[PDB]
Amino acid sequence: STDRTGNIVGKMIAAINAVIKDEKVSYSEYKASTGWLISVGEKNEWPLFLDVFFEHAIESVAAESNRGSQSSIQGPYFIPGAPELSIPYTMPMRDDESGDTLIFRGEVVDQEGAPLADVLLDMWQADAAGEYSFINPTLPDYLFRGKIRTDENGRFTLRTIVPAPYEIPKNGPTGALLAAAGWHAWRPAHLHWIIAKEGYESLTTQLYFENGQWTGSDVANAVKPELLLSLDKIEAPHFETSYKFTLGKV
Amino acid sequence: STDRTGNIVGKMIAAINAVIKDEKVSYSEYKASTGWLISVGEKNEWPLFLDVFFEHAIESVAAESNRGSQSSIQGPYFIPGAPELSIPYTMPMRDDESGDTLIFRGEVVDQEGAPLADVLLDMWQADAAGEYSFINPTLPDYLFRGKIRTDENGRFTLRTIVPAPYEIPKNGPTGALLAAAGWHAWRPAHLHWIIAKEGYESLTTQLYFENGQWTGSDVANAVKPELLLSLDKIEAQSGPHFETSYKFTLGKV
Ligand SMILES: O=C(NO)c1ccccc1
Ligand SMILES: O=C(NO)c1ccccc1
Ligand SMILES: [Fe+3]
Ligand SMILES: [Fe+3]
Ligand SMILES: [Mg+2]
Ligand SMILES: [Mg+2]
Ligand SMILES: [Mg+2]
Repeated sequence: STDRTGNIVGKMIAAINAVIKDEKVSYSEYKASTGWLISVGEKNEWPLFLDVFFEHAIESVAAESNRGSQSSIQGPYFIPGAPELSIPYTMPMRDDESGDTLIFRGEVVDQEGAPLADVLLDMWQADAAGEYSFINPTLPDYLFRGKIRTDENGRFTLRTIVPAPYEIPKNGPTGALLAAAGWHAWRPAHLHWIIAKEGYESLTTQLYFENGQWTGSDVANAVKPELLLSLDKIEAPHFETSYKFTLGKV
Repeated sequence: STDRTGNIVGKMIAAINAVIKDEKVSYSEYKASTGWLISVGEKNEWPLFLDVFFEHAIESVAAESNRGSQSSIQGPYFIPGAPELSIPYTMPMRDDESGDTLIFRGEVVDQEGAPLADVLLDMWQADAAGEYSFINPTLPDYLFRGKIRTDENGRFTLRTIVPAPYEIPKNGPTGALLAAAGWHAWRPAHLHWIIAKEGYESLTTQLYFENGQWTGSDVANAVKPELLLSLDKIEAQSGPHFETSYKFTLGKV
């Protein structure tokens, strides 16, 4: 512990000091950086900042041990206690909710490819303007957050709308850093999932949309090729898609 | 420039991510680190943390452009407004202040080695228990903080006490990290100085004591060999005391 903490923290501090020496970071830049770091804490952006820049690396080590299908970062906007939904499964939406309807057909199987029943899935997403409930408190509580279960056939059908890409807020320290550094502040459109069943290893993941704006260029670096969804446009239009998740036994 | 700040911050982030990958840093470690970072801000320890681990590197690049004598980090405990001391210059001390008496003979010269008169020097130090005024609010305000001036000969004599070495306090996040990484939290004993005169570049520096513990393992990595003082023990009326001499140089603007 003492040995390991020293090793990891020492290497990180050393690497930062090597860049300071290499780039000849100035006192003026140090003072600005001090003010900025203070502002991250004052604006409660530690989880946002860290999950943008570092969670993907943490998650990549964890993923080496994956026993089911492909995983991704959680990100900072999970909220516990999202509503248990009812058939026909519909994400919490307003009567006049903007956006293109999406019907998502899900399957959850084990390592043999056998369906898993009574799997719990938490899903959350941004609305068509790229806003999350609770995070934006002008949205109705629990908008676009819910829990559903699989069938005896390991299946569910879920109606929602296609989320918009998400921008790290420009009026915060993290957004200020991204602007200052000349880096785009966008995540591609995505659906978050936490998938659990007693006796199985849980799966935290994200799904994106093939050729979506920002999918090759995620600020959070959290996309993986296995996690791209293809959409069929259906006339009546709305979009339809499907995905199979895999859980590994404990 | 966006180019420059992106280059610097990009390199830092990549470097931290390489360490995460090589050391297999876990989600549990990431969450503990998140809570730790939050605590740094909640306890107002950003200047302390950064000044412990990073200011030496910043100061070392700054120092390559020095026009005068050797410089060092400022650290986070300077407080403006210290009293102008009166002759014979004596640092603000309590009537029963403990510790060994130190007589410090200073000189300030220009880059030709000629004396500089009316140089203003701000000096601060810890007491014989390793505590700073304001920082530890139970000490009298401006204890061991004072301003003096060089005379016509560029000289001054200052009476004080030998400061103790300092531990970064474990009761805060910076000290908690040092403790958790198995690293000593000590700075060797030192006198801090900000030295200024119109038409000259200011000098920030620290002076340490040759014989002192921690000069080879400063938690802050701010010791430089030009800044080590030698002490002479003087036995004379009544009690032994210590004397030391230093010559500072300022370079013109
Ligand atoms: O939506 C996200 N999922 O990762 C996200 C949002 C902000 C910062 C990091 C991640
Ligand atoms: O030198 C110091 N005296 O204030 C100092 C430097 C870095 C961190 C803590 C203290
Ligand atoms: Fe998200
Ligand atoms: Fe000090
Ligand atoms: Mg796992
Ligand atoms: Mg200079
Ligand atoms: Mg030089």
